[PDB]
Amino acid sequence: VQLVESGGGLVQPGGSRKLSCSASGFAFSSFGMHWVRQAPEKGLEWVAYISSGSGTIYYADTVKGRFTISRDDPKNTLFLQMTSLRSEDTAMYYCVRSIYYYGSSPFDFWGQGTTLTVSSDIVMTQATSSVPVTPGESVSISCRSSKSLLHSNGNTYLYWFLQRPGQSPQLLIYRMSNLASGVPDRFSGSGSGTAFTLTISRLEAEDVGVYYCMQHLEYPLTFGAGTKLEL
Amino acid sequence: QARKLVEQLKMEANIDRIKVSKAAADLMAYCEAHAKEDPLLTPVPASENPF
Amino acid sequence: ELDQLRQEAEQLKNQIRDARKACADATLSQITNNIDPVGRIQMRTRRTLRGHLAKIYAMHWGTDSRLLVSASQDGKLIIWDSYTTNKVHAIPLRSSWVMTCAYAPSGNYVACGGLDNICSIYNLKTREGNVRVSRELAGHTGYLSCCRFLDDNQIVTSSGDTTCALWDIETGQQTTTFTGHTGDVMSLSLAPDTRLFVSGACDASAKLWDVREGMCRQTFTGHESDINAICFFPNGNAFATGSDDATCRLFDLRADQELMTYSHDNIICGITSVSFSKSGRLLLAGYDDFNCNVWDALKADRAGVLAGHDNRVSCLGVTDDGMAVATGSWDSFLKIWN
Amino acid sequence: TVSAEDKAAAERSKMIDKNLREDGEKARRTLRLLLLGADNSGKSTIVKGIFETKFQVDKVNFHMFDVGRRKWIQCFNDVTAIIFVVDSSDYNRLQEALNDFKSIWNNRWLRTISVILFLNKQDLLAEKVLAGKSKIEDYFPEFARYTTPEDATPEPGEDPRVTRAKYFIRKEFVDISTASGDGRHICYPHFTCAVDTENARRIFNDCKDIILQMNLREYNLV
Amino acid sequence: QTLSFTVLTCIISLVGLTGNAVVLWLLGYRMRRNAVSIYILNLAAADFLFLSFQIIRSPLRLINISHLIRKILVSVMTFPYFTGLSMLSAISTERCLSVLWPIWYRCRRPTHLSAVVCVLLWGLSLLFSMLEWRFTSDFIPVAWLIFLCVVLCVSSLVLLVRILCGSRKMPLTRLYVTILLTVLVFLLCGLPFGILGALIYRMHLNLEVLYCHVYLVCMSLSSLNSSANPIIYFFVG
Ligand SMILES: CC(C)c1cccc(C(C)C)c1OCOP(=O)(O)O
Repeated sequence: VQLVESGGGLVQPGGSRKLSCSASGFAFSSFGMHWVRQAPEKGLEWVAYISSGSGTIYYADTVKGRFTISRDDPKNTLFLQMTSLRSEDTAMYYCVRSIYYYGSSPFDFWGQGTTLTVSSDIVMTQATSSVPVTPGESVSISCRSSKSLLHSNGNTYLYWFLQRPGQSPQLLIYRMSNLASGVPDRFSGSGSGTAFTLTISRLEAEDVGVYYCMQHLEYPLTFGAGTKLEL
Repeated sequence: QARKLVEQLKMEANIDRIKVSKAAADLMAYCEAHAKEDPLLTPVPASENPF
Repeated sequence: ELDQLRQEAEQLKNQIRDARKACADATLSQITNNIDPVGRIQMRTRRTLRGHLAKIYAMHWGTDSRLLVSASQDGKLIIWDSYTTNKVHAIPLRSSWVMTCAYAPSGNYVACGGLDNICSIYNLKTREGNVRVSRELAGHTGYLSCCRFLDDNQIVTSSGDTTCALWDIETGQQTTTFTGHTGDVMSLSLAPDTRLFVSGACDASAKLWDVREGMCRQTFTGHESDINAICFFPNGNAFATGSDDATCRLFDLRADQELMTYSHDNIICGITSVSFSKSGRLLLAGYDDFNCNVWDALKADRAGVLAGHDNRVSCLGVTDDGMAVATGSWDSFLKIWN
Repeated sequence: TVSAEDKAAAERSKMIDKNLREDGEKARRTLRLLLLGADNSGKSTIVKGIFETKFQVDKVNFHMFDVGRRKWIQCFNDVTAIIFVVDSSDYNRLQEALNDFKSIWNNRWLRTISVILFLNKQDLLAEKVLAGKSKIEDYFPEFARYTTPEDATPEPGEDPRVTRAKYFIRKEFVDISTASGDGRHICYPHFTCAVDTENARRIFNDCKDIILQMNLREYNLV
Repeated sequence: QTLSFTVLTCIISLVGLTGNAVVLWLLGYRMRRNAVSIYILNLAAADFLFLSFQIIRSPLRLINISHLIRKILVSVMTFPYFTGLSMLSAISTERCLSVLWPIWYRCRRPTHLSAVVCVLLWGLSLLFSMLEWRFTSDFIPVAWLIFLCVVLCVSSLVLLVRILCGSRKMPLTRLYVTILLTVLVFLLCGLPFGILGALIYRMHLNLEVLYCHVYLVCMSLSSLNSSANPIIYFFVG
């Protein structure tokens, strides 16, 4: 599977551009496709969402009336349209696929990025903004929420992500307890409503980076500032 | 050359059976010991009914 | 010679009949006469899962007791979210004539088969967002009646070849072939421990098989016509056998004998499916008179009717936790009862 | 309420529902036919696991399955019609053919399924009847009394003995069909030669009759 | 002079309302949807509305109420009658199509065509119905209703002709029964109401006896029509 994004460059303020997300290797029409931007200094912020069949469309409050999202099912391409660009839209734009059903693992694959430069919600914050680590040890990350993430149907819609240095982020834990495919079993997740922990066992190399907790209760999807794991 | 049937009958007849009363009591015991943990025999509570 | 072998077989059959009659001291009715009756089991419809446009032939329940697979004669398997009626997948079959379903206990695979002589295993939890065929299992010369999953990489298949087989999905070979029947085997029911399984045939007979060794251990003959349905007691020490002569019998293994006889005067349609309950007290039997009768397993008395169908019930399953029971009919509607 | 993931699951279910509906609206317009006939009968040359032959005449499609009939016959309960092929040329197999037909006619699950009946190899029948080497009356006791009726619709280019034997063979199946059926399904007999190209028109016309019957039996006309 | 006819109409209407309600329940829950069941459900619903209005008609007649109120009731009552007759014609025409062209009717027919035709008929009802008992263009309802009568006549005749020239028609005893009963009832028990409605003020012969005789007879016959329709269309199978 490969999501490759083209477009985005050096643009004057107030201009317009077009972002592309070429897909190769899956049933594109059966996938809901998000757009997530990371500011050059900040963390992850949700932008738009287009469903399977171009049915439901959601935008963030900060890009409503300025962005347009549309997909080309025949040619397998996702488009994001820029209107009235401002200096707060400089970021690296990520294209994410998500499927929704019983047993699904939304936010499995994230694409690369297109560096663009322009020349209430459930706000949840990871208190540990910077944590050290030593190889062979166990580290716990914590994420506290605003409103409870335990729904009436017994599901806690909280997700854990991981961005290695200079790479697109990767899913670790979906629904507070379930490990994703390709993730070593040493990652474990626990937590109640408005209190969550991500326990690593035997924190080895290639597991350092920034860990993000997002909520999938209600739109807009909200992330946290992350948690560096240095040496 | 149909010795398979007689061979199977010889291998099946020479087995150790039990009495019908013992096995019937086994069925009674298994049924009765779980009548407190079956959702259809007794009316299911509204708390544990997902339907 | 032929006469000598015939005489030996007749003598052995008479000896086995005498042995069974020697152990016939007390029947299940004689003892269970002194048990409090259940009463009247009244359970009503709670979900009507619609979307199939043709007769529903098989359904199965996942081990999680929330998902159920269904195959219909129009060429589509559907995986259902029972609590919500939602559909999870819709596998388009290559052949539209399917008579069997099989949901893996792990939940990663489903199986189908029918008149095309082939068992097709479908991979569900994969990337690329599409359910695709894992492996096609050729090797029978007749319609595949039933397919059950022993484990993630084993499957037991029955055919109208008078033959049952065991496969390795990873390799594709027949590890063993279960010969011995004389008619088209139509049903097989795995034992709870997944080391034994019984299979019923149109010759009015059921044989208990040993999966590993590969030999028939016991041969039960009390019916007068075909055996459409068969199911183990939850203990793993008894099994009920549905037949076209409207009679259900509760056979027993350690005694090699019939215990109870669930037959009524005003019933003539043959059975279509038989299942038990978690506690092993109720016996749900699906008939051709368009409704399901709920017997008391230990006392052979009816307890209620699930009369909500306007065609025959072709399939009937009970969840592994006992919460619900699902009847599928030729009217193309599933129904969940609790 | 319902979470965001529940709503997306609902929309996926609706997309699946839609696709199922178009598949149904596609498959509804194909007539569906079951072909039987034991052997030495000529199943291959009727219309120029399960083998499925598809042909289209007058803009309607047909699927004509033949399984290479005890317990799987309940699967074909919703078919439009069953094509039955009997070889009239051979006379020692005709009784087996009649018994097979009588089994399929009086089957519990086929009590509302009509049967087109094809009697193949009429040229060989003419040859073995004109030649006179064998006699149908030898195998069949009851051919002496029978005489050709006053409505011998068969063309004049056939000798009286040929027509008489042909109509006797037709009668031996029609009396099976028209004995105990209660009018729920009927049998349309036809004669063929295995070298006739206009052989799907007959299936098409009989099918028009079958569909008309079920339409006026569904809309209370009866 | 009038109370007797009023009571007879009321009782027959009560029975017919009961039957139509039974048909409504059956076609709503017990049975599935055919290509003819939707039309029959609509005809039964129209009969329910017509006979409910007749039920509320029954008591108010003896009671001295405002005659403007009576005319308002008459108009809002002749609204569902036109749905009823239009559907009694649509059923026969669709059945004629189903016997003329069977492969079409069972293979290549839009599924929502029944809904389209029925809602279009429901809408056309009031548009050509507001022209009512003076509620001088009263000549167009006559054309509409006579056209519908000819529609039922030709549909009946064609469905009769096609099976006349058939072969071994076993139900030939019952085909004549069903079709002749339908056409005769719709002609001699369902037209008089709509015919009086147009001749009510076109013909000023003798308003004194007109009211009593013709309106009593026509109301009773329309009630009988509406009471018997679901019985003959559904209870026979
Ligand atoms: C033709 C109808 C509309 C009519 C004409 C003239 C006079 C009256 C009443 C007001 C005395 C009429 O209404 C009958 O109402 P009914 O007696 O059936 O309730």
